[PDB]
Amino acid sequence: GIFGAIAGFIENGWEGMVDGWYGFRHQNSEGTGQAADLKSTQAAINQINGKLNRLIGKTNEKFHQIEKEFSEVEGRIQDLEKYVEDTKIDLWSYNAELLVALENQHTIDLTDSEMNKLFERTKKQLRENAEDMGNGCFKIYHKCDNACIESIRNGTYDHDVYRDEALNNRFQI
Amino acid sequence: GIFGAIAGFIENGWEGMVDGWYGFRHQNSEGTGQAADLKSTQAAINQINGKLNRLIGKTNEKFHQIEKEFSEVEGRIQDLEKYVEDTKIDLWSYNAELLVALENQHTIDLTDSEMNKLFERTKKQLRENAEDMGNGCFKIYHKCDNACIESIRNGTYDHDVYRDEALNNRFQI
Amino acid sequence: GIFGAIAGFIENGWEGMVDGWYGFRHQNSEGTGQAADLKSTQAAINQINGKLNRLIGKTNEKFHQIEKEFSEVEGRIQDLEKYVEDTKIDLWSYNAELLVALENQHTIDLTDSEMNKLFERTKKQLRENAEDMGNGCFKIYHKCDNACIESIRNGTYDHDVYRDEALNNRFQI
Amino acid sequence: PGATLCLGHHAVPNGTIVKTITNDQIEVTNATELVQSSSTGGICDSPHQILDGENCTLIDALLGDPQCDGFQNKKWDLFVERSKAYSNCYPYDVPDYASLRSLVASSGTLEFNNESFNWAGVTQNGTSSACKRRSNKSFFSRLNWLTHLKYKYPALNVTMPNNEKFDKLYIWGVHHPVTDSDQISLYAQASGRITVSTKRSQQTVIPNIGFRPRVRDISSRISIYWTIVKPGDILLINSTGNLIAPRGYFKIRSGKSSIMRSDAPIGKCNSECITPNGSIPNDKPFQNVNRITYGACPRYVKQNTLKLATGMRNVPE
Amino acid sequence: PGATLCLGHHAVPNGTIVKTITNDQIEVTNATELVQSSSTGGICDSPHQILDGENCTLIDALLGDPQCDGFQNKKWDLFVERSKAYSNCYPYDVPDYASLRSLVASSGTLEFNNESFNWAGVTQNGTSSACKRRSNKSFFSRLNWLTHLKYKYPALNVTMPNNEKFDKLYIWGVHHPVTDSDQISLYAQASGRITVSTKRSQQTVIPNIGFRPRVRDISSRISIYWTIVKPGDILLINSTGNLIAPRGYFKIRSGKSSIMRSDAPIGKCNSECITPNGSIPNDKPFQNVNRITYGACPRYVKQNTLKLATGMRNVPE
Amino acid sequence: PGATLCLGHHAVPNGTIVKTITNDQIEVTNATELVQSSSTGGICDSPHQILDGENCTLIDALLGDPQCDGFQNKKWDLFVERSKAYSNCYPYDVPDYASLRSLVASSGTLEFNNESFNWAGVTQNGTSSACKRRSNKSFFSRLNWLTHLKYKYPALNVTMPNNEKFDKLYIWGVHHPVTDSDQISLYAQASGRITVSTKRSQQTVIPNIGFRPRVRDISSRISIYWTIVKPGDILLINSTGNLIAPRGYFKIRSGKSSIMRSDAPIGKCNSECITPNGSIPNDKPFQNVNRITYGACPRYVKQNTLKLATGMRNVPE
Ligand SMILES: *[C@@H]1O[C@H](CO)[C@@H](O[C@@H]2O[C@H](CO)[C@@H](O[C@@H]3O[C@H](CO[C@H]4O[C@H](CO)[C@@H](O)[C@H](O)[C@@H]4O)[C@@H](O)[C@H](O[C@H]4O[C@H](CO)[C@@H](O)[C@H](O)[C@@H]4O)[C@@H]3O)[C@H](O)[C@H]2NC(C)=O)[C@H](O)[C@H]1NC(C)=O
Ligand SMILES: *[C@@H]1O[C@H](CO)[C@@H](O[C@@H]2O[C@H](CO)[C@@H](O[C@@H]3O[C@H](CO[C@H]4O[C@H](CO)[C@@H](O)[C@H](O)[C@@H]4O)[C@@H](O)[C@H](O[C@H]4O[C@H](CO)[C@@H](O)[C@H](O)[C@@H]4O)[C@@H]3O)[C@H](O)[C@H]2NC(C)=O)[C@H](O)[C@H]1NC(C)=O
Ligand SMILES: *[C@@H]1O[C@H](CO)[C@@H](O[C@@H]2O[C@H](CO)[C@@H](O[C@@H]3O[C@H](CO[C@H]4O[C@H](CO)[C@@H](O)[C@H](O)[C@@H]4O)[C@@H](O)[C@H](O[C@H]4O[C@H](CO)[C@@H](O)[C@H](O)[C@@H]4O)[C@@H]3O)[C@H](O)[C@H]2NC(C)=O)[C@H](O)[C@H]1NC(C)=O
Ligand SMILES: CC(=O)N[C@@H]1[C@@H](O)[C@H](O[C@@H]2O[C@H](CO[C@]3(C(=O)O)C[C@H](O)[C@@H](NC(C)=O)[C@H]([C@H](O)[C@H](O)CO)O3)[C@H](O)[C@H](O)[C@H]2O)[C@@H](CO)O[C@H]1O
Ligand SMILES: CC(=O)N[C@@H]1[C@@H](O)[C@H](O[C@@H]2O[C@H](CO[C@]3(C(=O)O)C[C@H](O)[C@@H](NC(C)=O)[C@H]([C@H](O)[C@H](O)CO)O3)[C@H](O)[C@H](O)[C@H]2O)[C@@H](CO)O[C@H]1O
Ligand SMILES: CC(=O)N[C@@H]1[C@@H](O)[C@H](O[C@@H]2O[C@H](CO[C@]3(C(=O)O)C[C@H](O)[C@@H](NC(C)=O)[C@H]([C@H](O)[C@H](O)CO)O3)[C@H](O)[C@H](O)[C@H]2O)[C@@H](CO)O[C@H]1O
Ligand SMILES: *[C@@H]1O[C@H](CO)[C@@H](O[C@@H]2O[C@H](CO)[C@@H](O[C@@H]3O[C@H](CO)[C@@H](O)[C@H](O)[C@@H]3O)[C@H](O)[C@H]2NC(C)=O)[C@H](O)[C@H]1NC(C)=O
Ligand SMILES: *[C@@H]1O[C@H](CO)[C@@H](O[C@@H]2O[C@H](CO)[C@@H](O[C@@H]3O[C@H](CO)[C@@H](O)[C@H](O)[C@@H]3O)[C@H](O)[C@H]2NC(C)=O)[C@H](O)[C@H]1NC(C)=O
Ligand SMILES: *[C@@H]1O[C@H](CO)[C@@H](O[C@@H]2O[C@H](CO)[C@@H](O[C@@H]3O[C@H](CO)[C@@H](O)[C@H](O)[C@@H]3O)[C@H](O)[C@H]2NC(C)=O)[C@H](O)[C@H]1NC(C)=O
Ligand SMILES: *[C@@H]1O[C@H](CO)[C@@H](O[C@@H]2O[C@H](CO)[C@@H](O[C@@H]3O[C@H](CO)[C@@H](O)[C@H](O)[C@@H]3O)[C@H](O)[C@H]2NC(C)=O)[C@H](O)[C@H]1NC(C)=O
Ligand SMILES: *[C@@H]1O[C@H](CO)[C@@H](O[C@@H]2O[C@H](CO)[C@@H](O[C@@H]3O[C@H](CO)[C@@H](O)[C@H](O)[C@@H]3O)[C@H](O)[C@H]2NC(C)=O)[C@H](O)[C@H]1NC(C)=O
Ligand SMILES: *[C@@H]1O[C@H](CO)[C@@H](O[C@@H]2O[C@H](CO)[C@@H](O[C@@H]3O[C@H](CO)[C@@H](O)[C@H](O)[C@@H]3O)[C@H](O)[C@H]2NC(C)=O)[C@H](O)[C@H]1NC(C)=O
Ligand SMILES: *[C@@H]1O[C@H](CO)[C@@H](O)[C@H](O)[C@H]1NC(C)=O
Repeated sequence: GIFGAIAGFIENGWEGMVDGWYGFRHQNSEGTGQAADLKSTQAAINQINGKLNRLIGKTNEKFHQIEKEFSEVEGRIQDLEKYVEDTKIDLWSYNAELLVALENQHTIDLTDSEMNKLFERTKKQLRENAEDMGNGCFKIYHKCDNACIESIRNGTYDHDVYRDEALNNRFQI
Repeated sequence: GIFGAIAGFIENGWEGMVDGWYGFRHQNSEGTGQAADLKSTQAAINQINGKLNRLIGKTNEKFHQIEKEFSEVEGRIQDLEKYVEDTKIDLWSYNAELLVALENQHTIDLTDSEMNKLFERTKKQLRENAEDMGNGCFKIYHKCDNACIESIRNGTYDHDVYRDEALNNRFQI
Repeated sequence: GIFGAIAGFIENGWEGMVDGWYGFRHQNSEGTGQAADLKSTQAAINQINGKLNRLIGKTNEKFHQIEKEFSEVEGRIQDLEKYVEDTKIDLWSYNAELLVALENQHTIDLTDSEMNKLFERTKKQLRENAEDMGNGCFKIYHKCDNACIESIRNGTYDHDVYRDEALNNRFQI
Repeated sequence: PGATLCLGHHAVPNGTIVKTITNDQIEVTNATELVQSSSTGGICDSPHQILDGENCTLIDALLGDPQCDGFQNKKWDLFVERSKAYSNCYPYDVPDYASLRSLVASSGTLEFNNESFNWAGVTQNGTSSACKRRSNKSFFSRLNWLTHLKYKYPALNVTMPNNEKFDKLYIWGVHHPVTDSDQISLYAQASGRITVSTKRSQQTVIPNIGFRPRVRDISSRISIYWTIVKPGDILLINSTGNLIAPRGYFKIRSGKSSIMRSDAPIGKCNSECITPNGSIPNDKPFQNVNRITYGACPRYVKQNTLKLATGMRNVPE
Repeated sequence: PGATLCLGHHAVPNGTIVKTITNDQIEVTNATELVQSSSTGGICDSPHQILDGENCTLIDALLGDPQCDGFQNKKWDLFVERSKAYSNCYPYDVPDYASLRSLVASSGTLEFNNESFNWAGVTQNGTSSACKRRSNKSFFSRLNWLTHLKYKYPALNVTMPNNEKFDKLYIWGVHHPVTDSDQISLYAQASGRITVSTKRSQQTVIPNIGFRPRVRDISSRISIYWTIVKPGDILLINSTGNLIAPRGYFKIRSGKSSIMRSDAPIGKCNSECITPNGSIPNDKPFQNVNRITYGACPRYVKQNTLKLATGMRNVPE
Repeated sequence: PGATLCLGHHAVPNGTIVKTITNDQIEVTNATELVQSSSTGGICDSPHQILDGENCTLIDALLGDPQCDGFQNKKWDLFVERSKAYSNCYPYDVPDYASLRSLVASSGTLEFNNESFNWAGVTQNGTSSACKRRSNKSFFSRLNWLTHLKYKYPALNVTMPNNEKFDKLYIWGVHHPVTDSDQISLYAQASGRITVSTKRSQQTVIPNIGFRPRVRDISSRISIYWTIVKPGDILLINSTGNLIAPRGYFKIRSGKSSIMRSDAPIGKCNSECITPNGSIPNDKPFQNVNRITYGACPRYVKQNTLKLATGMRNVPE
């Protein structure tokens, strides 16, 4: 949420996008389409897998320790054994709580970041040939067929090819 | 500070804005005005209240524990009681220190974020009818009376109404 | 990485920039040049020095404690002494691990932020006289000699001086 | 002409300095304190059941020192022990004093039930001028000083079964006389020996004849011991002299009870968190009043202030 | 006409609620559980060497109670003590029981080596009806109840050097007879005294004649002691009665061994982490099954669930 | 034609790998080490007052073993005990040795004040061939071995008031003779008994006659005890034999003193943080040299390196 794309200027997600986490929907004179963006998808997944690699399958071996349940009343020594254990558990419980809150905040932010970065990369690529409609969509001011749309999605779009056409359409009266 | 609006491209805050945390000042041919933006204000407040809900009124009950002051010298057992307590206090003191440093960093950043998001939302809304002066102000290139300014503030501004007028003014010689 | 400039839209760093952390390279009709930006450089350094001031030269004095090595087998009391110490060391080892992971994530992000802020400040300054090529470079659409380039670098560039020239070049056919 | 529209944010003339990851001093518009650093100076009598020890340590209230009769059978959440408390009975010690004090404190009750021990062949109810009630010679209320009957002290071999559903706590003692002639005057034989046992435990204590420094004109001592007896078990006391006998048992409970050393006055007020300095508010997560706490309390830390920002960076005009 | 190109992100119909710094409930596309909250209910017999105590406490297996002969010389990573375990030999206590139990548990072996002590002038191998094997009178296998030989018990002054490269653990005891006539019937003199020493340590124990409650028809007791003897040191036992003698020594090792109280069945399966509830998977960093653990285990926490987001905020259509 | 203006950042040919939340290996331009992993190998003699025990344990320096006379009345911040240290006096033990060692270590002083105890009717200053000074028979300097005078040992009943403003630490002992004839040769009566008391505490110790393994040709032992006497209290020693008497008291102070086991040489240098391995720099927040520390030290952690990034991501050309 800190970048403002996911749950922000992007109104909602796409339940019908099942082959990636981020991507493109278009409309042009040949129809409509959806395609996943691999780079941004993999960037988010890789970061989340980084967190998982630090947290899953990483346990600590412990063997003989102290007793933690007692059948008889004893006083001072047992009071100390119980307090050491209660102290330890509360500190670990705090660590676990904070870890998940912090990590989750950061996951939401980094995924928002990856959406924003994809948006910015597309905005710059389009140069003077499109305008940001404010909702994650660009109005493209030239004929942009299926191959043209794919050139944007794959980073080969040459803005100079279409610039005269686009400027004429944008700055008309 | 990580977004660069508050204490960044926004030169300073407004001491005379007392009904919100973020908002708008304008000048047009009918005068000048200030108005709070509720959405951004409430977004920041809600997040900060989220932090407070986790930290205030949430104490842990403890009852019988260990002794922590001693009237006589005893050696080994007392050394252990004292070390357990000193250990515990230092760990909690560290947790408290880090908690406040981290939370404060994040509060400053999230409030900067909310300022930035409001700026970006206004920038996109204005389309080709205004230019960013670099200090959080837009020069609007058309007559924009009080109702026009309110349409921007309330999200009903129709850029197409003013676009011919604005382009003529922007791209004049 | 969360802003997307460093290791993102900026393809790589400059090994030949040794008098600052961020800056400018240009080409114009008098040649090419590089200059450090002091403000952004100092902003990043100051933040990192802030972290160092909290971590370096800040130790805790401790004196008489508990024994931590034992020449004889004893049972219950020694089990407790060993468990207290093992507990303490594991908690501190966790704190150290998390501290460095969190701090490093944040350092990478804040340095990316400072790069992004410099980019944004330059983008706004150029107004309608330049276009973002998508790789941290601006194409400036007017003659911009060495003094002109320095005016951009030092914040004195007056976009209005060059605007007619630039618009003519940008919106040509 | 057109218009100008500026985006911005508020500021205040009076901001507050906080610490961050990158700066030890940055001004924000508002902040809140996370460390409780003050107390009311009094211990609120609500909502925990407070028992003010006044002149009595818990152990003196247990044994039944003459200043402590008002404590019989009382319960507490928190027993408050005062620094002025002193003993006014026969001079005694408790090996492991700290453990007995702790286990009674944690049990939270002085509920006592008398039992009919058959002390066949001895004189009961011995008293001393070192332990007066109303200027009469007296003794600890919960203990029974046994002595010879017509210059005989026949061996004691006495049983008390626990046919209850709860545990019993027995307090008993050994008398260490000052001299060999005192040993004979009291017990009619040159030494004693005491063995107190159950099916699963045993304690034997040997009296040790000799001078200790006079305390309330007494150079002998009593040493106090205790024994817990489970349901279905049996207390067996076997002795030939020097037994300071139990009169019955204390109930032993489990729960949230404790003990605290404090000289803070008790007040009529309501506060969840108690420290030796007095009750403290518990809205904040941390406190630096005292490491010693009872109840729903903030966690003790070394810092005397920790300010949490509750607003943006303050950038005044 | 032109085209429209929209940037966006996925969503799912079925998201998962997680906690963050700023919100206790926010829906993300996916999450994973970090707290292990269930067990299989059984202790897997692999990969740790498990020793089920069955009817035997570790200490009864050590001393050689008649239900425990199958345990001789066995080793373990984890000794599992069952709540139903009970003693079926002469009634005994162990001052410091918890420490002896702990040090044997941690050593992880019952390896025992017999030694030829010269008990000159006494009767060896005493037995009792309270400690039967196959309806015969018997005794603890690792202990040797010495008594008079032809109404004499000459003083014992017996040496055993440790000429090994490892430490020796000796278990021995004192017999507390019920009566003075029992003392004489067994040992032929009115008291005993036992001093067990090395070059660097000494223990003396006094028998204490008296009645304790009958357990398996016995009102006397045995009290158990132990002594560790280093390489180059020498065990010296000096006694005039009441010695329950060692038959040799236990090996004392160091390593990863422990003991756990549990009634969970042992199963044929493989799991690294053991709790009293049974083995638990150890993929997750935290667990709320039991504070008591052995092996590579998640860390015990109070929370019963902690969901780590593994996807973006879920913003359904 | 126009111009091009590119924004960018530096890089280095030689970056450093660090760990983050999302990646275990990412290269940054620069980093700094947070774990101190090396020592100088020597203990710096500044700025803490170091006392090298050399051949003496603290307890031998306390009692006054003949190798330790140079230690009289010395103070320390850190007493350094060497693994080669050995005793060269009468064979002794200290029940609770660890506590006496600890409390003297923490006090930080061997300041001793002689007092004039009236040992009426006995022979003072007993010595032994097991505790030589300059080939003469001698004894612990701070203790006084009392024996019969003309075959009588009249009962001792001796008082020493504490009229100081500070606490007194008294060290005393009991002699356990090898045999009954040795008991009589030394003390002129078949047993001893020692009761040492104050107004608030008492200890009685029984000598235990018997053989222990010969150490420096001695099969008897001395057992060492201690007693703290508060201002306004009184030490009372009452005994009929076997007393190893105090010659006076030690001052007991409180402060920052401790003890450390180490074989590291002492050097002429200045370092705040001491470990058994030697002094270590204390610039870094963490260290992995030793869990045992004294002074202003980094915190012990398990990691041997933790690199803090001090620059941006390194993205080479
Ligand atoms: C700077 O930032 C802080 C933190 O956000 C603000 O402090 C909060 O201010 C609000 C408004 O005054 C407080 O709300 C009030 O809380 C009262 C109870 O508070 C006590 O108990 C809590 C713990 O439970 C403590 O944290 C706190 O310190 C107090 O001891 C309520 O009784 C109040 O009720 C009033 O309004 C309601 C409206 O429905 C009515 O029902 C009542 O009749 C009554 O009139 C109220 O809800 C809040 O407690 C404060 N939080 C903290 C942590 O202090 C500062 O206001 C802000 N400063 C500036 C200048 O902006
Ligand atoms: C929501 O997010 C989570 C976390 O990213 C996803 O969970 C992961 O899902 C993948 C794919 O199913 C899992 O990968 C598989 O792991 C198996 C082993 O897992 C066990 O052990 C680990 C600890 O070591 C535990 O964390 C885990 O819970 C299990 O108990 C492998 O055996 C699998 O192997 C299969 O594929 C490989 C491909 O090479 C083959 O070699 C095998 O033959 C086999 O077919 C596989 O690698 C991963 O374990 C899951 N992680 C966690 C933490 O649970 C969810 O999938 C995701 N949900 C949605 C809807 O997106
Ligand atoms: C990679 O990043 C690190 C961290 O920012 C840089 O390391 C710092 O480098 C500077 C410049 O050399 C160091 O500044 C110098 O510190 C000296 C004292 O340092 C010792 O003590 C501290 C603890 O107090 C330790 O952390 C440290 O390791 C040392 O043991 C001063 O004595 C120096 O003084 C010099 O300059 C001043 C200028 O006024 C003069 O007064 C003096 O005469 C003298 O000439 C100096 O201030 C700093 O200590 C380093 N920090 C750390 C943590 O190591 C690396 O330089 C950087 N590497 C690259 C390639 O950029
Ligand atoms: C049994 C008896 O009467 N013994 C006499 C000694 O007590 C007495 O010594 C003097 O005792 C003085 C105080 O006496 C009491 C007491 O504590 O108040 C009197 C009590 O009745 C007695 N209690 C019982 C149950 O018998 C009690 C007890 O003997 C002692 O406390 C045990 O130590 O003593 C006071 O302490 C004097 O300083 C002391 O000399 C001597 C001399 O008169 O005669 C004994 O017969
Ligand atoms: C030495 C001897 O034989 N003493 C006789 C007493 O034991 C006996 O008291 C009765 O003892 C009964 C059980 O007897 C044993 C036992 O525990 O099984 C018999 C054992 O052989 C004997 N062991 C040894 C090594 O001598 C053992 C031992 O004496 C006691 O356990 C020590 O306390 O006793 C049972 O407990 C009866 O309830 C009890 O009366 C008396 C009376 O017959 O005569 C003694 O000679
Ligand atoms: C009192 C006395 O002289 N007793 C004689 C025994 O000591 C002696 O046993 C032999 O003692 C040998 C060493 O003797 C000393 C010593 O430790 O150096 C001599 C000391 O003067 C004496 N100290 C005092 C204060 O009287 C000391 C003491 O008796 C013992 O240490 C107590 O255990 O003994 C050495 O240990 C021989 O191995 C041992 O046989 C016997 C036999 O000669 O005669 C006793 O009169
Ligand atoms: C063994 O040593 C102790 C300690 O020195 C002796 O105790 C002392 O005994 C005297 C004589 O009874 C006590 O004096 C009394 O003082 C009280 C209080 O003022 C007074 O009321 C009496 O009339 C008497 O004067 C003295 O208090 C006491 N001192 C201590 C410290 O307890 C004991 O007498 C010695 N025993 C033998 C047999 O010598
Ligand atoms: C444990 O309780 C038993 C049972 O009462 C005690 O044993 C008994 O002790 C008495 C007194 O010591 C014995 O009576 C005496 O006998 C001798 C010898 O004939 C005689 O000289 C005395 O005048 C007196 O009559 C009695 O025999 C004895 N009973 C048994 C069955 O052994 C024992 O003393 C108690 N132990 C303790 C530590 O208190
Ligand atoms: C000292 O007190 C103890 C405890 O009261 C006495 O122990 C009790 O002694 C009687 C008589 O031998 C025991 O009775 C026996 O019960 C068994 C089991 O049913 C039975 O097989 C025998 O025929 C006999 O009836 C009783 O169990 C025992 N009680 C306890 C709790 O141990 C002891 O006799 C007393 N000593 C003297 C000298 O009076
Ligand atoms: C420690 O071991 C020694 C060595 O055996 C024991 O000393 C010896 O004890 C016996 C029995 O008490 C003594 O014999 C007796 O002598 C008296 C007096 O002449 C006589 O009445 C008896 O009939 C018997 O003969 C022997 O003298 C004695 N030896 C020495 C060298 O002192 C000692 O008892 C053992 N200590 C313990 C606590 O077991
Ligand atoms: C009770 O048992 C102990 C231990 O077996 C006996 O102690 C041993 O006594 C002998 C005879 O005095 C000691 O021999 C001496 O060795 C020294 C050192 O080389 C030598 O200088 C003497 O001339 C003599 O040969 C032996 O060291 C000692 N052993 C131990 C382990 O302390 C003790 O004698 C026995 N007591 C009785 C009454 O039998
Ligand atoms: C505690 O200190 C007192 C005071 O000195 C000691 O009491 C005294 O002990 C002596 C020796 O045991 C007694 O003298 C003896 O009396 C008997 C019987 O008449 C006689 O056979 C002996 O020859 C000798 O004269 C003295 O009576 C006694 N005084 C008092 C007031 O009881 C006591 O021994 C000391 N306790 C300890 C544990 O050292
Ligand atoms: C927005 O502002 C305009 C101008 O005053 C007003 O006419 C309109 O009603 C407002 N719309 C909303 C939805 O508030």
